[PDB]
Amino acid sequence: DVIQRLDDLKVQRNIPRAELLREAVEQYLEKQDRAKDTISSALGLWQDCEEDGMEYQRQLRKEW
Amino acid sequence: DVIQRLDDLKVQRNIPRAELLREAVEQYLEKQDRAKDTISSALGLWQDCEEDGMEYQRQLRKEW
Amino acid sequence: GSALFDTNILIDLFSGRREAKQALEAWPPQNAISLITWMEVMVGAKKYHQEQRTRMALSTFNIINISQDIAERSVALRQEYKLKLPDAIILATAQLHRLELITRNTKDFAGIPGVVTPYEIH
Amino acid sequence: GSALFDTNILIDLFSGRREAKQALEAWPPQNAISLITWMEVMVGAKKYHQEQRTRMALSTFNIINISQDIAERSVALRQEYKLKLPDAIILATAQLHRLELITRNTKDFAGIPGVVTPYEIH
Repeated sequence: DVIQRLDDLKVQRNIPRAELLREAVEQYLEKQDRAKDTISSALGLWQDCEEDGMEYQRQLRKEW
Repeated sequence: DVIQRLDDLKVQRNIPRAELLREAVEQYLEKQDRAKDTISSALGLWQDCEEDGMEYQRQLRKEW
Repeated sequence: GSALFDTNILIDLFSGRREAKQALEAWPPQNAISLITWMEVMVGAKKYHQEQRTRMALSTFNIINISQDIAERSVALRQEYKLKLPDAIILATAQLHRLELITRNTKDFAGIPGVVTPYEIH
Repeated sequence: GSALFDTNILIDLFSGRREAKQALEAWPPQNAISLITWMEVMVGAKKYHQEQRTRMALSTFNIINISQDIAERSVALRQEYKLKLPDAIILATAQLHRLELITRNTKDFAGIPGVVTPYEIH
């Protein structure tokens, strides 16, 4: 039924279903790329932070 | 920019100022003792509770 | 002269302290509490099995949710005054809405503008 | 199929642990954090002076505010699993958005459905 929505999508678009997937697959992979980018620059973003995250957490749950 | 609301309430009502003032004062009083009722209703609701407020607060503050 | 009441005062009231009744009467309705306070009071409402009646009393308060710029102020207040995070959030809530913060906690809140200490434990 | 991430994993990420990097890449974007986590992380950013760029990394997440119905769930969850209030709020956020909860806290969260622990350290 993903195949049906694909070809009634295709009525509108005038494009082979394989470009509908190399649309679908593409955009998705680009979305994953963006995440990878953000996470990579965050690591490690705190220059001078040696703290363990779980230790950190336990402190602020008891709030310092 | 205050009482030139009220003297036009005189023409938007056709009732004296000395009336408009009473309704105001009486609605105020009415609002206050709905609170005095709520507050008096909530006093000792937890009866069987010997727990102090700060220590309670400091307890769940810390972690809980 | 609107009022935001800290958790310890509401707890005092439900526990039957007349000092809290006097604290809540000392300010014009409708008064306010943070969502943080609502939750911590409901913890006690459940333990003591007053849940429906407490929820009834609490709903007469303006109940202010924690949103992005209460959170914004909260982070800032926490460093300026060296505050515990929930303390900072309740203080941030008061500031943003221009409410007096009424709390029994002097240790943390003394020297902080817009905060009133109503009464004392022995 | 998305997850909500606890503060400890985000702290580990900014602190330079690949363990946290992999834990995040193990779930699809857009991921989510509680507004509580946002505050916890932004406190550390100040300490370490990255506050602007940390704010930009957090913005990629879905920052879920603390609502009245999240408050009601947290109250219940706190009693059920004997959770601290912030932990209950974060668990409540994940349940009401029907997200998996990713955390390194195995002490409090083990035996609770929908809670996954990606990695361990000393």
